[PDB]
Amino acid sequence: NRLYFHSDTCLPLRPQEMEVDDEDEKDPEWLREKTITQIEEFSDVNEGEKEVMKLWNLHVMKHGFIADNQMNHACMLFVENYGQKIIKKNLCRNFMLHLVSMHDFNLISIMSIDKAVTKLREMQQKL
Amino acid sequence: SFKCVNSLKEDHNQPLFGVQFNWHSKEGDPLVFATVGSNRVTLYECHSQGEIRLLQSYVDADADENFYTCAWTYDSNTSHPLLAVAGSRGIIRIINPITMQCIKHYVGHGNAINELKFHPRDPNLLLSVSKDHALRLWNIQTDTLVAIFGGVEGHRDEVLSADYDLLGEKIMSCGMDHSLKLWRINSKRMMNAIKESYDYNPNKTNRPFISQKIHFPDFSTRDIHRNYVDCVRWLGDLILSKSCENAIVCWKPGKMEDDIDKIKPSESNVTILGRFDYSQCDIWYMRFSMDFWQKMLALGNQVGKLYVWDLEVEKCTTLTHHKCGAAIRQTSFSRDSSILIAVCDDASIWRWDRL
Amino acid sequence: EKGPICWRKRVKSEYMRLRQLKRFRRADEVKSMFNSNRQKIQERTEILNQEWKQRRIQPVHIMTRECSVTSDLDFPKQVIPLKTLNAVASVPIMYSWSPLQQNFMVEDINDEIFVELVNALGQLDRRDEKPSDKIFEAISSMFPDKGTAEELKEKYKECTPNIDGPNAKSVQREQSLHSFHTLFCRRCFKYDCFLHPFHATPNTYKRWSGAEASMFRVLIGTYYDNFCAIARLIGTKTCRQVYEFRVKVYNYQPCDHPRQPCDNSCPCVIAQNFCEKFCQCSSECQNRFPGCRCKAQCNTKQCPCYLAVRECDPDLCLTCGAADHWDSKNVSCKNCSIQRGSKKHLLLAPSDVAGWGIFIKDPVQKNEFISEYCGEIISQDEADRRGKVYDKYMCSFLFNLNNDFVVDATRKGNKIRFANHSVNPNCYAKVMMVNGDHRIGIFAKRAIQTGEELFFDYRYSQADA
Ligand SMILES: CCc1cc(C)[nH]c(=O)c1CN1CCc2c(Cl)cc(OC3CCN(C(=O)[C@@H](C)O)CC3)c(Cl)c2C1=O
Ligand SMILES: [Zn+2]
Ligand SMILES: [Zn+2]
Ligand SMILES: [Zn+2]
Ligand SMILES: [Zn+2]
Ligand SMILES: [Zn+2]
Ligand SMILES: [Zn+2]
Ligand SMILES: [Zn+2]
Repeated sequence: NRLYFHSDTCLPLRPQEMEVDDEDEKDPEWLREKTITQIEEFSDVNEGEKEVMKLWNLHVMKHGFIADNQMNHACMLFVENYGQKIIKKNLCRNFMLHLVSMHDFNLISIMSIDKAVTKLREMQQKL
Repeated sequence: SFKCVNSLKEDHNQPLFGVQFNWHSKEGDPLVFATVGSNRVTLYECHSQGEIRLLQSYVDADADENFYTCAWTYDSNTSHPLLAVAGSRGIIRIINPITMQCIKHYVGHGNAINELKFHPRDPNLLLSVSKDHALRLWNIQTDTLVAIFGGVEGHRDEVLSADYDLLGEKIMSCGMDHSLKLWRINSKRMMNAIKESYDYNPNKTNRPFISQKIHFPDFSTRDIHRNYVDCVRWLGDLILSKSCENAIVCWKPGKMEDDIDKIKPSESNVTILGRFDYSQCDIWYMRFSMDFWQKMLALGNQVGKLYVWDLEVEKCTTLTHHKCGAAIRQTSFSRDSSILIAVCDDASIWRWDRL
Repeated sequence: EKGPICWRKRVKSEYMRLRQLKRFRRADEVKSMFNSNRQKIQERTEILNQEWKQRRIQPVHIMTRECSVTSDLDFPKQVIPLKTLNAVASVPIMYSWSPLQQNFMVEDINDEIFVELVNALGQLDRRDEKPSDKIFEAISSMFPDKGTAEELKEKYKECTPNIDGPNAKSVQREQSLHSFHTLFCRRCFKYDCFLHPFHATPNTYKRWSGAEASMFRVLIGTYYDNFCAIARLIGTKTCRQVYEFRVKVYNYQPCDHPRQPCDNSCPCVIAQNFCEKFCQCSSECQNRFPGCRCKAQCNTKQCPCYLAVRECDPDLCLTCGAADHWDSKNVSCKNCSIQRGSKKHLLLAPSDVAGWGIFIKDPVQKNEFISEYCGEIISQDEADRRGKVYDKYMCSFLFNLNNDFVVDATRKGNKIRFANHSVNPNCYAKVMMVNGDHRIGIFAKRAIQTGEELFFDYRYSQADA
């Protein structure tokens, strides 16, 4: 029994919309561009490393992984979803460096490295 | 050059913040201008021998409203002129001077509106600039908010002025955060949002129109002025802007040879081409204007001096009058550049005829 | 060979020449651009004038409470009626803000002419006869601030390439990995993360072409002597080829003190904080938080996580539900709402008190989680600086997180920023330790109905001395 407004525009909700203001999505687009932009600001980081980092961050932000136990699955899902971009943009070795760094951080198993690399190679065969 | 041919005084005795000549007026029709100050909107018609004929006047029902800006458009179908006004309350009003009524209104800005501008090619696209730190692009046909230009890389303080370029491909905004920001509206994202705003019909749907939230400008600088930027106008692909440092700076994003349409958002460079000097304009909210042909430039100061520059310098006249000593808030040139109007802090209007 | 006074004079003379040249050169580029720009003004201004010629827009006429216009230049006084614009209701004041789902950390002669001048001085040095030191000493004499005669010789004489690029060099394992090692946040699995300022300690990241060679040096660090697996991954080398190459309240911060236990000198122990999964101490560290062995709930003093004012850790709390069903928000464990972002739907409307307010869409039970109070993470000093501006506006949307940080919802935040203050609230704020981060949870103080306005007592969040 009161006029409600959208938090993003301050425009009123019609009774048709029936109390639904959901421009409160998990990954706000601006964070996606803020990350992309920040990685590019680095002088000491090469264009190869930068693109892998940007793609990984965009993936982690989309799925909202919060546990270390989700890291093995996250790498596998990274290949399925971003594999085409990795191959096409020629970042296959830089991705390999990301996987070993993740293993160094104790987030992924040794088999995850193999499985992810094996999956990316057969994805390249489809091309 | 110019002769002061008439001076008018509005009864409210409050500052007149805006003047705009109607540039949509037919060839042969009398030259009409609007005036905004207090909670009033006044319309005038220019005649020979300095005669200014008082045509229409409107008053907001709210005594606490204070109009700061106005802009003229036309209805594509009806061929009627329309005048948008807004001020301190953050409400946009679309007046129809043919019907003598408020035909539309937009509430949505979280603060005062300092500038209103209509797209040079699409009469339905209205840009509002607010004290809330954001710019808003509205579609006045479908009553939709196309985009919000603000956020993480938007203005950090009150937006004071904005201007479309000649073909409506990009906007340049400025404000109290000392920043001048470029927002491209010919991008695939923006062109689709404009298209989608036209397709929007709230009667054929239960879901609201999705406004674009443009958090990132296409270029940003703070290295032109040392204080607040209160007026910005494109001069072709160059930019004309001022602060309280008694100069209009002519400049461009990037290096000298850098093309405006090739400037990356991360561009850290600016090129100052030159500046137009004057004095006693160190007070906030003082606007410069140009004629349609972008050959003339005008700016009034805090003591009633009116400066006119010939921009075709690939010259400065100081228009003065004994009875004019108040702060000139804004100026307006007729489409043909024959008439120049100045409005003041004392509800006065000054007509300067070109001869 | 010319003397020092002479050279200083030449420096001046040449620099003055280069400067007046650049000046007059640039003055011309400026005139060229204005001219080239004027044509664009002409072209586009004709397009617009042509479009205007195709339009016949109706002229405005006289109108028919009244208003008058007077003239200081003795034109006659004019009087017309004053048409009233019907009242439009305004909305409360609101400034620009960016939506957030998690907190966002925020921290508190040129080289072109110099080279030209040297070269011009070298041309005078050359012409003198019938890289010289007697030139560097003269530039340093005329520009002491720019540097010394040695520093200018160094200045005048004037990253790691990608393994996927054509310039791919043969380098050390750490050179290859450096960018990944220093930019990666182990705590939130992102590169140059928006939450954690300090870089990860070196112990955290430990447990034939330029590109083939560098990859070998990297892969031997992981697959120590399994040359079968090193060959498989290199792809362009074999089990034998690889083998042959070999023969040739304080904020938490992970502790890392090799060969020292977590005792009285441990930063975690000093800060009176538990060691977390991110700490580089022993697995048997007596200061580590163990987690809970709960079957479900974790919403009572019976749960060690809940009792310690901590949410459940998904890598330690393996039986309650905190570790499973990542697709769901309604999980067996009722102590992982903040980390999962299981917030309630909230609605924006003018408050029944003042300004804007926030209203709950559906009912909530006593002690049930509503939303996290998100914002920018700023230092105490930044909050003191920011507060000076805020007081001018009579607005105060910053809240103490711990001794070191304040969360400020002014610039960035979530819908719960609109919950007004009340000394008689229906909500309360609880700072919790959520996977090594202090986060503010907003909980119902009593059961709440559909459409009820939300209010919490701001003073409790401000009161930290
Ligand atoms: C959290 C928002 C909120 C919450 C509740 C419960 N209720 C509400 O009504 C609102 C809305 N609200 C109230 C009025 C307001 C003022 Cl008066 C000043 C503000 O912010 C200054 C703006 C200049 N500042 C600057 O820093 C510029 C000058 O650079 C400092 C912060 C803001 Cl952020 C707001 C604002 O949005
Ligand atoms: Zn982090
Ligand atoms: Zn320790
Ligand atoms: Zn520790
Ligand atoms: Zn420990
Ligand atoms: Zn438990
Ligand atoms: Zn637990
Ligand atoms: Zn639990």
